[PDB]
Amino acid sequence: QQWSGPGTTKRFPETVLARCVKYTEIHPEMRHVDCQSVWDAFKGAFISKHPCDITEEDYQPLMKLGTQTVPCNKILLWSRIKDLAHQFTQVQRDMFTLEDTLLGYLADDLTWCGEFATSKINYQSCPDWRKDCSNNPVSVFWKTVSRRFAEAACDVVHVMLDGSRSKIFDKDSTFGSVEVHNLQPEKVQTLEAWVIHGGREDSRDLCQDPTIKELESIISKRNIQFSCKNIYRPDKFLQC
Amino acid sequence: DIVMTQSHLSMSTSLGDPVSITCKASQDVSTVVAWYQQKPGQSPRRLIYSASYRYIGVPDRFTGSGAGTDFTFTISSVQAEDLAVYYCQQHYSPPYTFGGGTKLEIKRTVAAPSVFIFPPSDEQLKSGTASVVCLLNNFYPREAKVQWKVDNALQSGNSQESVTEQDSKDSTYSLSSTLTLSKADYEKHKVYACEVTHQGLSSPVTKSFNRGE
Amino acid sequence: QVQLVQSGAEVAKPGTSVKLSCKASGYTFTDYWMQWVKQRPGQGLEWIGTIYPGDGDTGYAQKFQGKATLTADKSSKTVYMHLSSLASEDSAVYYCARGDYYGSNSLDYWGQGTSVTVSSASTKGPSVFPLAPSGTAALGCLVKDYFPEPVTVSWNSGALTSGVHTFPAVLQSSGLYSLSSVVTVPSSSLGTQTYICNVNHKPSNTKVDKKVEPKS
Repeated sequence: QQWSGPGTTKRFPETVLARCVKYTEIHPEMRHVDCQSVWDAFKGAFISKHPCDITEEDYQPLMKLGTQTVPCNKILLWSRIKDLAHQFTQVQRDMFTLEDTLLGYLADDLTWCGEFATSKINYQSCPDWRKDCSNNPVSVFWKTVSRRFAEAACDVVHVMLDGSRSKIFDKDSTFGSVEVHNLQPEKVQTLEAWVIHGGREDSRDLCQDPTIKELESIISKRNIQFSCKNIYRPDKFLQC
Repeated sequence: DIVMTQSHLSMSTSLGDPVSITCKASQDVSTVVAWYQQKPGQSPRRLIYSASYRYIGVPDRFTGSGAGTDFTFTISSVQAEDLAVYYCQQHYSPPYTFGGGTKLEIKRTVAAPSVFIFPPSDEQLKSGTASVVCLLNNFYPREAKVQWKVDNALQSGNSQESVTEQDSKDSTYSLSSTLTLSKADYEKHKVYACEVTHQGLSSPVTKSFNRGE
Repeated sequence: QVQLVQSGAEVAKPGTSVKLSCKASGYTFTDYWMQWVKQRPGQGLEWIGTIYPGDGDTGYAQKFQGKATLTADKSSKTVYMHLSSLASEDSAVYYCARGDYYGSNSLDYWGQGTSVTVSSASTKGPSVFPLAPSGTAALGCLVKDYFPEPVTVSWNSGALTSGVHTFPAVLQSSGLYSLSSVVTVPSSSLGTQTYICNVNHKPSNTKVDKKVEPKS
């Protein structure tokens, strides 16, 4: 009944609907999208459901909506470095993170859950993915939507990683547990990691970190090449 | 349903020349139009989608353009492997309707057909039927008129035509026109003639025979 | 490697039903719309309808509503298309194709197609008749009244191919098919060259070799 994580974002229904309306306004090729149907499918995935019993099947009525064009070679994957990834695509408008697609744009920076017996949106608390349960509305949404975006990637797949982290590449992150395993070797030639020196000055070649060599090994067994670049100065990287 | 109209059913081109195929939508389909190529006995293949996008590895000689209700597909330099049927499609709103297709064929010098007529065999007549075959061999262009005449009278509704695909080596076509009759209907007339009209012929060519000789 | 593998050719009597299958591999089956397309012999493509296997939602063009029913089996990663109350106009090749979610539902991968023939006709091997030659001569074989398609024809067990034209089959008013295969040869060669057309009709296990001679 009570959960360890923050509750549903305030005015979540209006936010999801406005975002859909705004996204289909900016992208005229998407004006065929019924935003009422989008909100109804999103709402239907988690309302009246126990927020630790959520499955990929619950999101399929939403997953089918929002078809759009994202060139396979213009995908940008990221892990634990959300701000820099989104600033990059705001500059290089041809490239997309998942949160630049309709489904990702709807849910970016939001939290949501319901209660089993009632039609109420639980605004008090929502399950913490590490403390309460992994099969919660927010975690299941991202894991389900991400897999298809990773399956789409081709040629050189770029991933931005946070080099200031204890684990630059985390095997148990959405990228590490979902996206990496859905990259298709028949279509993907190389996975290129961009290790961001976000925080403190670190003159080290972070492309030699054990977690990077671990990522190289996982991607190698799936018959894909690996490339790594250090982004020593991220603030100057955006201007370049 | 949105209607997609490709106004040219066929286009003649030369290797290395550019070609453009147009498509018109009956309602606004924004920029959400695809182009598919299909060869005989094969499934269609997507070349362009969302009006101008081209998947990695699809040759850059294929381009698409357009928005709203008018779309164009262009091959900048026709290659031998590009002779096929091209279909536009709108993938904006279901049903995701297709245009009627445009066949792209190769131009060559005019070649009059060689015309041959074959009476029914005695083996066929013993079985109860009679087929009279008129063959137009190795001609160009594909357009040809074949008229059957029996005991002076022009025939209609009792013949069927079949045409080969353009020959990859000499760029010609061949065609059969078969007059199909019961043995009783065949045996009530004497003169069987096939009259052929074609660009390569100054006047129609008639090939005929008298039944039984 | 994405692949869509369709079930084999079908032959059906009028008023009956048929269920066609499309097995998907190499991608997450539930996450993409599967669409179906009809192509009547010698005609263009026609969009039939679609299913989203993740939730089973479907939609059909008006022409096919009440004719086509799509279902999906998530365990076997197979989409099925059921066609009811079959008529001659339903004879066609039916393709399944995947909608590219990040390609605005354009059709990126296609199955190889399933031929459906609807007819009151029963399996029958062809009768093969010579088209006798009478400085270029033409000769051939008329391959008549067979069902269903296809028939294959070679000349001299495949040794003769130069100047050979095998025409596409024509559907007869009987529901049977017919075609001719012809060859142009030097007229001076007729007394010293043997010409045999080899016809194979796998559906009836009929194989015929016909020697084509000048008529006496």
